[PDB]
Amino acid sequence: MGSSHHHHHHSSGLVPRGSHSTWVTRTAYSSPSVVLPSQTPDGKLALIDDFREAYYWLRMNSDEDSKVAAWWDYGYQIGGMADRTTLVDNNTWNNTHIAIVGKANASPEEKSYEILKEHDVDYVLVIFGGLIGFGGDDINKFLWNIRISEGIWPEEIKERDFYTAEGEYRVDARASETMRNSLLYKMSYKDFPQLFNGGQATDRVRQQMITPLDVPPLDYFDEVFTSENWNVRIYQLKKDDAQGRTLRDVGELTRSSTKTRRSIKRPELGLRV
Repeated sequence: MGSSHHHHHHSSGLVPRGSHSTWVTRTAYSSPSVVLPSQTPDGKLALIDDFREAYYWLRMNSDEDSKVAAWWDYGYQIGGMADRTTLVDNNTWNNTHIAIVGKANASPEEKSYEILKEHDVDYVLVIFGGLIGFGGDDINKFLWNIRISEGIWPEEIKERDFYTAEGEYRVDARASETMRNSLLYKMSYKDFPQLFNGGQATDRVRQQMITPLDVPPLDYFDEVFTSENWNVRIYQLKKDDAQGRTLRDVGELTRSSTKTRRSIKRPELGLRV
């Protein structure tokens, strides 16, 4: 549960920067609805677009199901790495994998919000920032070749850091514990400084935030449950080792349906071998 609505800009200009700057120059992606069939702002999330295609390229698998390819299929739609096949042959397992996330939130349970756009950028930083639970993704195999090339001046990082939270470092608890928990995991990854949990309520909600997937919307609750932020990235490892483990192989394999056609079409059916 949360609430927010104040962020929207673009990218264009000639200025320096340095090493990787996508995290802040790519997160701008934005998505107040991320409803493929409608919403579709500046398709950013480059650092994530390449991470999705890269994994879907080495694990594509195919077979009209995209088991381990579905999880990344969400980004393969454009694969900022070196594909961007416009989900032409993946639209089947791409439109049903990206629609579920935007359907669960709008479904009869929580409510359509920006939690969908924050999850996409959160899942990437959670799978690349921990690879399972802090440590693992110390390097990437497949990904864009450009590798940084200047862009929107450092106005997003300076404007996102200008904030100093509620106050010094007290009283952050209270009703805020719940109104901050959702605004802490989404601000800690977008801004950096956050996800501290005030009083004793915010901390309790952070540990209990993980949970399996009670609600029926396993597309809106599971997206943040595995993306959320450093909070979920750390709880995912302990949760995947104890309570759960296929949470990633259950939401990706669900894209299954048929076989021999997408590309693995045996030398007779698809007539392509």
